[PDB]
Amino acid sequence: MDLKIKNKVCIITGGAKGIGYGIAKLWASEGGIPVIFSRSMPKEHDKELKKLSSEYEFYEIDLKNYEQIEKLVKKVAIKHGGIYALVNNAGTNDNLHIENTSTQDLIKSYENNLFHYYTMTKECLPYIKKEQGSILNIVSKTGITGQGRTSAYASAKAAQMGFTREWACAFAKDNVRVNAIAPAEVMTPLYEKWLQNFPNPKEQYEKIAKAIPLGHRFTTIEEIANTAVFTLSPLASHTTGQILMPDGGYVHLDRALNW
Amino acid sequence: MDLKIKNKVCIITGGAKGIGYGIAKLWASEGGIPVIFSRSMPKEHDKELKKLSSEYEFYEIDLKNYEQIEKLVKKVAIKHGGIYALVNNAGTNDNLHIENTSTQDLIKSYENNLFHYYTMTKECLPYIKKEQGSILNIVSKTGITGQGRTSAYASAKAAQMGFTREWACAFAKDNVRVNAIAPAEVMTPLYEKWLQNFPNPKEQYEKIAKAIPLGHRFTTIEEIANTAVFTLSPLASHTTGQILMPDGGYVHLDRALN
Amino acid sequence: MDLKIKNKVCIITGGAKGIGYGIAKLWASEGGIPVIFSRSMPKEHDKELKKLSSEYEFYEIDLKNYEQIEKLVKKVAIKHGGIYALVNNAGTNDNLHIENTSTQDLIKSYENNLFHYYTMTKECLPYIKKEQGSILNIVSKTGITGQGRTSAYASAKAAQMGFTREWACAFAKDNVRVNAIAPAEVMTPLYEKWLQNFPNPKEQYEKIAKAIPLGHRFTTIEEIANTAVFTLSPLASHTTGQILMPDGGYVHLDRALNWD
Amino acid sequence: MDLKIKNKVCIITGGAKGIGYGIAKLWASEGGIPVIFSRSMPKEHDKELKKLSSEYEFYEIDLKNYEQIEKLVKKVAIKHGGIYALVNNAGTNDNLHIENTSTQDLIKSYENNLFHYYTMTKECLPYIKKEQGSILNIVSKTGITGQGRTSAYASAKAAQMGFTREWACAFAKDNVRVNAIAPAEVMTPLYEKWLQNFPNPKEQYEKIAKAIPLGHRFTTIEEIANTAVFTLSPLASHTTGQILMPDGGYVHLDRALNWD
Ligand SMILES: NC(=O)c1ccc[n+]([C@@H]2O[C@H](COP(=O)([O-])OP(=O)(O)OC[C@H]3O[C@@H](n4cnc5c(N)ncnc54)[C@H](OP(=O)(O)O)[C@@H]3O)[C@@H](O)[C@H]2O)c1
Ligand SMILES: NC(=O)c1ccc[n+]([C@@H]2O[C@H](COP(=O)([O-])OP(=O)(O)OC[C@H]3O[C@@H](n4cnc5c(N)ncnc54)[C@H](OP(=O)(O)O)[C@@H]3O)[C@@H](O)[C@H]2O)c1
Ligand SMILES: NC(=O)c1ccc[n+]([C@@H]2O[C@H](COP(=O)([O-])OP(=O)(O)OC[C@H]3O[C@@H](n4cnc5c(N)ncnc54)[C@H](OP(=O)(O)O)[C@@H]3O)[C@@H](O)[C@H]2O)c1
Ligand SMILES: NC(=O)c1ccc[n+]([C@@H]2O[C@H](COP(=O)([O-])OP(=O)(O)OC[C@H]3O[C@@H](n4cnc5c(N)ncnc54)[C@H](OP(=O)(O)O)[C@@H]3O)[C@@H](O)[C@H]2O)c1
Ligand SMILES: [Mg+2]
Ligand SMILES: [Mg+2]
Ligand SMILES: [Mg+2]
Ligand SMILES: [Mg+2]
Repeated sequence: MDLKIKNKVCIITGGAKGIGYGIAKLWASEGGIPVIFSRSMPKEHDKELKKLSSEYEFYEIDLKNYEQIEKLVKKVAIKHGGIYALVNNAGTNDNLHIENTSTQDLIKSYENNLFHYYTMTKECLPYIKKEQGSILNIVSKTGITGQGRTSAYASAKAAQMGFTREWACAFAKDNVRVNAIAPAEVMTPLYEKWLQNFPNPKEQYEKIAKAIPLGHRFTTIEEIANTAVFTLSPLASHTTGQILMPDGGYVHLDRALNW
Repeated sequence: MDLKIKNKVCIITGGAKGIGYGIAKLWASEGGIPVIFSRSMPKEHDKELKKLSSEYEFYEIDLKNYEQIEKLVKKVAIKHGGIYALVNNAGTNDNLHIENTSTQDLIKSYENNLFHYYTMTKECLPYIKKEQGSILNIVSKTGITGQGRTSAYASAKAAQMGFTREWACAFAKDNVRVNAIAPAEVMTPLYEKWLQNFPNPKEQYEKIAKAIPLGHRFTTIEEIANTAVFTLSPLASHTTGQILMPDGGYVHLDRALN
Repeated sequence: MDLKIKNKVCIITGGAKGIGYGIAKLWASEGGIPVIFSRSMPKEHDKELKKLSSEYEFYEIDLKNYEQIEKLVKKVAIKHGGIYALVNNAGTNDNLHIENTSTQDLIKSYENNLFHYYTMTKECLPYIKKEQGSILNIVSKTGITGQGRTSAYASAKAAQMGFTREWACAFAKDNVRVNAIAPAEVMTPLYEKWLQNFPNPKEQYEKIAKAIPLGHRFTTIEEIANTAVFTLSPLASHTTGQILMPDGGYVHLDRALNWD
Repeated sequence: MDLKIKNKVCIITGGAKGIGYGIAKLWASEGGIPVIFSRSMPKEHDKELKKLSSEYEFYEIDLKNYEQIEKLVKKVAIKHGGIYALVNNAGTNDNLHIENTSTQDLIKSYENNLFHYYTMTKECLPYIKKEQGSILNIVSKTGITGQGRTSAYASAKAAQMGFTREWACAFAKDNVRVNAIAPAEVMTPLYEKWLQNFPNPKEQYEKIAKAIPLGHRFTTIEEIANTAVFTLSPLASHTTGQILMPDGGYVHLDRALNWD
């Protein structure tokens, strides 16, 4: 399947690790040019990405400092000539529960998780409308299902769903598609490092994984990436406003399902 | 139908006008005790709520100053002895489009529209858990459907839908119900006045209303209030995590309906 | 709260037991007139309903014989002068799994569970349109979430959700509201008797109920009926096309939700 | 992007024309072997699929005669050695409105549109379980949003959404994925001929198409096929229970959206 993204430029926030890095590698393997906005870039990931795409660039930035975004996006546009797509992906489930988290710390969380989805989109939109491209927001099942001990993250992810539908409305006229991916549980090195923090790592993974209908296993990075990159590409050219769930049946299948 | 809310205390933010005021009246006429947090209270609304409920109170506050909330919720709880329910309703569709609104102005909208939903709920939760009460977030169609030129309002309303599900999860163990109402188009005095600014106020109303399948007309305040007050009451004792749409079919029915 | 349904006629299929009966009692208790279409009517239920409404009627019918519905609906209309509302409620989870149920037996399931939602609505529509009334479909969580061993019941319940949206579209211009209620687990006498057949009825109840976030307990019949009758009443006069879930958080809340 | 479907066998019902034929061509173009169950096969299509896959086969069947399905599916499994995927696609919007369609004609519509989704899945399941493959139901926007003059089609497509969730629950343990595609308006040669019968076919097209936010234009067959074949493929190996909308924003975007 020819995704027709060769030499198309995609900025991926938090594209240095985990899900965002999976999306970047697949974008690169398919001939697109990925540009990573993230706090740091592991040297080995930088090497793999350069090997995949000679035009790849890393821009070091903490996106809580959203005033830096206009200057950085402008550089990207000058260096490469335009921007086709944006993946808003940088975020952290910081498990801030309402009963013990101040409103001030909620706002701090929105700085780390939410505001730059707006700012990145705002500054990329001039260029993405030119190329009739794509915006993709990585949200989370928690914005839909809740979880119970993570008010700051749940509302930020739901807000990003609202942004998805709002921007799909705003730029349908422009042939710019806006979609979101809501993963449930995706195995990343950070996740594995968080499980290994447990007295019984296997038991703890099993507690989570047994609630996932398709295989009692976490979604892989590659599985999120495949759906993300397909959705970004011209091959999804009538898909917009979609909250997509490659999630093993987590959100939609009977909660009592077991085997 | 006996709603079983005689003397139950409900705080209603933005409850001085429009939708929230309709909820306060109904809450009161069914025997509940409404407590209004809002920027100001029209004299005539203050007189009407006092006739409906001798224990009703108005607390003047701009909820962008969310640090005032802890003190005010503690006062309510000391005066009446507790709090059964909270309606987070204060908000403004401020039509802030992403392409011409700064990120600083996005955050100012969230001060006006979003953060106090969290803070109000935070400070009421100890009392509402005590009474195994109800929290109701008034959200908006736009958080689900989008609109096109109101990025700050759509994300905030969608965020409030996430709060609704998150809190329903957090407090199911406590027998606290958390739901939302997503109105589409609701006729208020202030909506009527915005329409009246138009050279042709009727044409502008009809332009909007024709999109509404059930009757080509706006939802009334009473219609939002009936569903809100029923949903808050003990008669909806197994309803939680719901986003309710008393919206004339706006969100769900074929867009091409005519 | 005044629901404004005094002397309004509502036909409730399967109104003789379970959820439908709880809906019939509340309708009558709030001043409405319930008309029950069901296979049989327990004597003690006929007595309670008669005490709640002097004009309540029972019509004995098995709704797989959908050709009988036109004549039955016509007699109701002549007797009472009209019909304000219809509750399509009669149905059975027959646990017909695709891998060992024939297509023929799927169709028989639809005769029992599905076709009469259409025929009842068809024959009631002329009267409900005259009174700008209300149609309510009792569906199921399984139509949305699936279950795994009940193909016939899940597709029938999902079909009824499509009927709900389609008829809400069709009759919005007539000011006829059409909605649905999707219960999850509702404690009925038949549910309790089903549980009492297990080696350990309490432990089987708790196995099912543990998955219900709000109170680890079944929804009650009253809880369903309250949301039903409110939604039918003129007080929900801008509510249509809705699939309502008074279900304890079953459909929408995080599947991993866990509290002791 | 390597879909990893080389030599995988997919049966596509109604795959002779329109959406199903676009899915068949792309399946073959990506190395899969398509098998079409349909009423008839245009010569020009049989030639194009034969050119694309030397193992492609057509089986003439009117899927209302669902008893024929077992023998046909068994023939496919012997000939090709197995079946990896099934696309349930055959169907017709017959615009049967409740107020002038009998229950008997509703049931006839289900024979044309619904029952064979069940029978095809039932008979294909042993083979698809063996290959841990995929089932894809083509449904319709109308099963979600209603339309207003087509009760039989809206309920059938909603029932297929129920089947999608129910089968996804039933076979997750077997690593069998079950999803659905809900198109809104898709331009097919048959849709174009239908538009051409109008006094002003361009005006009628634009009346329908102006409600589609993304581009004021119908979805293409290619657009449906691409999402279909990706979702069927092993590259969507954690996607199940999904109702997917490649529909230009038809279902989810603000009904009042208006530009130019
Ligand atoms: N993994 C899951 O199970 C799961 C489930 C649902 C949703 N998600 C979503 O997936 C997205 C990516 O998460 P992940 O699981 O891939 O986590 P991850 O492995 O920690 O990767 C996140 C990346 O984003 C970067 N980042 C985060 N916040 C940033 C900020 N304010 N400025 C700059 N860089 C930032 C991180 O940088 P450093 O680590 O170097 O600071 C890291 O490179 C998130 O939006 C999350 O909501 C993940
Ligand atoms: N009306 C509709 O068609 C519609 C549609 C969808 C959603 N909604 C939702 O309904 C809710 C109420 O809207 P409405 O139409 O009833 O508006 P409204 O008639 O203008 O009333 C809003 C009330 O909230 C108050 N308020 C707003 N922000 C506040 C703040 N930061 N602090 C204190 N008070 C504040 C206003 O006070 P002042 O005016 O005195 O400042 C006013 O009393 C909103 O959350 C909105 O999202 C309404
Ligand atoms: N209870 C739950 O947990 C639950 C959960 C989700 C959805 N629901 C839905 O709620 C509705 C009512 O179920 P329920 O739990 O109240 O069941 P129930 O206690 O068995 O009551 C059903 C009533 O409907 C009657 N009935 C069923 N099929 C009929 C037919 N073809 N013709 C005439 N009468 C018929 C039954 O009569 P006989 O018993 O005399 O045959 C019985 O009186 C059903 O549509 C079901 O799908 C229930
Ligand atoms: N096109 C749209 O705008 C649209 C929108 C939403 C959903 N859909 C869905 O997409 C699917 C395909 O429709 P389409 O638009 O591609 O229609 P189409 O162009 O008419 O193609 C339908 C194909 O299926 C065949 N077929 C239908 N019923 C059959 C039966 N009982 N037995 C055997 N073959 C049968 C037809 O055969 P003959 O024509 O030779 O009889 C034809 O080859 C349908 O399930 C429909 O619900 C389409
Ligand atoms: Mg920085
Ligand atoms: Mg103040
Ligand atoms: Mg009979
Ligand atoms: Mg045949």
